[PDB]
Amino acid sequence: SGFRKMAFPSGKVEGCMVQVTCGTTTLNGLWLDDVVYCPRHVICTSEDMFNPNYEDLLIRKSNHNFLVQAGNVQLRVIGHSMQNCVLKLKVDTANPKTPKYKFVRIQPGQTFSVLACYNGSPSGVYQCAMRPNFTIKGSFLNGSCGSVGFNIDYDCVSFCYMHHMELPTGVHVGTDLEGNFYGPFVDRQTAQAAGTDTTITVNVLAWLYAAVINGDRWFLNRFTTTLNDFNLVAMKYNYEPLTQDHVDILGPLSAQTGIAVLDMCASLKELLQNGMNGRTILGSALLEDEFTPFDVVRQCS
Amino acid sequence: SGFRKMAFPSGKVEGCMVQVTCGTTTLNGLWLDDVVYCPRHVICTSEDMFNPNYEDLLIRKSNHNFLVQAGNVQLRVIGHSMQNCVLKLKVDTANPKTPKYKFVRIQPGQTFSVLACYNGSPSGVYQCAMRPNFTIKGSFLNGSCGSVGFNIDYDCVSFCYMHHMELPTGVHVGTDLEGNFYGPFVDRQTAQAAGTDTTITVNVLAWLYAAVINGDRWFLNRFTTTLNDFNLVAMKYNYEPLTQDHVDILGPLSAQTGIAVLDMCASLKELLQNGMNGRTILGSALLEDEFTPFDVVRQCS
Ligand SMILES: Cn1cc(-c2cc(-c3cc(Cl)c(F)c(OCc4ccccc4Cl)c3)c(=O)n(-c3cccnc3)c2)c(=O)[nH]c1=O
Ligand SMILES: Cn1cc(-c2cc(-c3cc(Cl)c(F)c(OCc4ccccc4Cl)c3)c(=O)n(-c3cccnc3)c2)c(=O)[nH]c1=O
Repeated sequence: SGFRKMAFPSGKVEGCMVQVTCGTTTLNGLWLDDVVYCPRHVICTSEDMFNPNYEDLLIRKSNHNFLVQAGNVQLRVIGHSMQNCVLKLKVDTANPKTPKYKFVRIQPGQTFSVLACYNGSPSGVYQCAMRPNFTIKGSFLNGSCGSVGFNIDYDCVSFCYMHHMELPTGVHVGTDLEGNFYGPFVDRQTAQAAGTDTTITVNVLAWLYAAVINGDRWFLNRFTTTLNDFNLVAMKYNYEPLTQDHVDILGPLSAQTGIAVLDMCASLKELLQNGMNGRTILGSALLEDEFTPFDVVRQCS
Repeated sequence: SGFRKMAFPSGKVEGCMVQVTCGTTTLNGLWLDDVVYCPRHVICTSEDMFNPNYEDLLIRKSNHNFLVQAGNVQLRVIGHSMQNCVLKLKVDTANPKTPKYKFVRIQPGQTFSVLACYNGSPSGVYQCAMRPNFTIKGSFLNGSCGSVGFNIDYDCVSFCYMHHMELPTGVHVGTDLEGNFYGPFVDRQTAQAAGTDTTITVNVLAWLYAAVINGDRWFLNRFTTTLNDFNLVAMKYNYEPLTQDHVDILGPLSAQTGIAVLDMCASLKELLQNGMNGRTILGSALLEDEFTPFDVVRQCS
């Protein structure tokens, strides 16, 4: 028993992390097969970041200007191209540690593991969720650019995130592995706001199911509600509206615990309108929304 | 910026995890050099767990009764011995993935990463702290026995924990890699209580420094206190007493932020006596005590 914010084992990804140096800038890249992926702003100088012309900047670089180092092994760059906000460096050697992998674009509300890296060397691993506003609340310092987020299914690594920037607000934004940003953001040092964020309702409900499974049940009450009635309360407290697709996804946890989804919604409604009154749930004094229904079943299975 | 509960990259340990089967019982073992370490209760049956005679039980087993499988590779067992509550299986092959490593016994209040495993296959990684009462609040299901906790310093893996049991209360207890339990616990299914637990004061203070570093400063006030005065409040709220050794360990964070340790104690005192009044600190509505001063500097560096 017990419930923790749990990351995937990072070994398969550690073997793909390399250091990419261009000019004076150094950050992390991802070496899969004979391609190295990294943020395209590796080609920028300090004065370039305000409105860089990445086409013009990339034109001034040659293969030999991109220094790729895998641990202590230097890689020979035989080609370079730009795809959206990602730079793709063709090297003459396939990564012998290349796991089975796919590139995927996750949806808001879904979770993944982040392997924080610096100078191509792994530093730590943690789980986080793609916020509804396409930001993530991570832990990133200068030099962390190029770190990636991922999920693992048995032996297949699904890469979903590459880190690019921290906004003035302290939140973190990035791209999928085809270089398309999550959210409205652009890789320029100019004003850009993240949308209003909201709480991931289906994840909060899944987390309440995980609490019940692990012995925390003081929040279960004698009430029930309707999808429409609960959504009235959701809107008031800036929660994502609950849909039937959400109810369906919660079906397994509902069956495992014998608590109807709408009954659990009545508990959440009561918590939103009255607080926890100094109590805690799974060691937290607030409602957690960074566990997906799949995460709960994984951990609780 | 940002602050997260961050685990070490688990790759170096994933390559050491194996499956150990004895009779009908299967759990995880740690393969380092030509030795496999696992909990000695792998030799028990259901009826044995109430008062097993491990010497008598081990006498009925032979080398060929211990099935060690590293992924798909079967290992040939050439020797077996018992050290405290740990079983040591000598195999005829050295683990080619053996990292640099040491065995260490951590102190209460210190943290480490747990690689949760099942059937010798890594499942997830998370950070937790050795509670003052020598328990840990983890996430462990049946079959997780033999999972290990560790820290990593550059390239050296310090193993500090092997998982053995979940108590009726839901907390988790285990041994160091020499088979000595943390705490008063014994590997028998008999009544055994964990001592009164307390909050790790020095970790709470380090966490408040991490908050200030990352922009959360609403809890800083115009007061100060003394070591003796604060300890009066610590005792009231079941906090570990603060010592000068603790103040010394907080010296770096004090210097980095310019906040005297005793000034920060005055903030903690105010939080203990008045609560957070609905506010939050680093995304938490309670005082976090599972970050060590070293963890804060690591992440914030
Ligand atoms: C040379 N150099 C630079 C970086 C590096 C670059 C960036 C970075 C990259 C680009 Cl294109 C930007 F438009 C940018 O302005 C963000 C911004 C500022 C002000 C107003 C609005 C906005 Cl949007 C920032 C970064 O944000 N970080 C970072 C730091 C801390 C946590 N996370 C990310 C790091 C690096 O890692 N390695 C390396 O060598
Ligand atoms: C056959 N078998 C058994 C286990 C296995 C054994 C145990 C386990 C081992 C020993 Cl020696 C015990 F005295 C024991 O009684 C704990 C207890 C019960 C009642 C009152 C007081 C006490 Cl103290 C339990 C276990 O606790 N867990 C576990 C489960 C969930 C989370 N964490 C740990 C698992 C295994 O993993 N694999 C495998 O094959």
